[PDB]
Amino acid sequence: MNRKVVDTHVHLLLSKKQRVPDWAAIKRMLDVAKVDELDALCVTEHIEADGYQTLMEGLFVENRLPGGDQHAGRLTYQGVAIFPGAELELANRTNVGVHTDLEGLLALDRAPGAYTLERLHAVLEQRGRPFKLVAHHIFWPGKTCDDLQALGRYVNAIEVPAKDLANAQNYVALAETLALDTTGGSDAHTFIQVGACRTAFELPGSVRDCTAQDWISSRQTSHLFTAQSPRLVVMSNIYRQSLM
Ligand SMILES: [Fe+2]
Ligand SMILES: [Fe+2]
Repeated sequence: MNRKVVDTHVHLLLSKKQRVPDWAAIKRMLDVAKVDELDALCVTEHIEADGYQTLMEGLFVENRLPGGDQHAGRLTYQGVAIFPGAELELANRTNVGVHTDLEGLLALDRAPGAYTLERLHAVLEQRGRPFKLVAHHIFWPGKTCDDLQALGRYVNAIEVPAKDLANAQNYVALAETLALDTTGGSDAHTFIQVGACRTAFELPGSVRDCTAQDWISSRQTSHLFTAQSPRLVVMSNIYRQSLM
């Protein structure tokens, strides 16, 4: 088998109240992704973010990322691919990672809680375009699910979140119960946390760069962390506290 590693949950905006992408801060995050030997990053920015539209067009449309490289509609930074995505807050207040082509992502309702899981799935199924849905940090307080039965119908993977690794067993056990794949995502909002949990998957055929579509279509995915992962999350928290 051949193997890619991707942080499937990354925020390139520090907060949803940020108007303009801070390119210097983004660069810090990609530098760390390079050091930490990630193959790719999924930008699951909060769709309701003030700066979501500017961020997404800036990255993938207006090619405005300093140091960014765009070949055949694929955005790399020093070899590290950058895949478009969105994090949505659903009607029951859970979070889902949405991985699809940029056209779809820009066409979704952006109001917090605008979709149920059922409707999100229907609307994406309605398009004739590949997509992947990931249940984010499903045991996190304020983000728990009242219907884990329906989750299994509509979602493709359970995320093992970097920020909740002390409880990783629960996420793995839930994925097993539902016969779903797992992902690892960091939910990094700063350079410090990127890659703290990551996703491994096999790409069929010859060694090549992973595309967004290759990730979307991948199955049998799993998560990866280290004993030093929790520390990344704590240091990222201290850093955010210092900025206030
Ligand atoms: Fe956030
Ligand atoms: Fe997130």
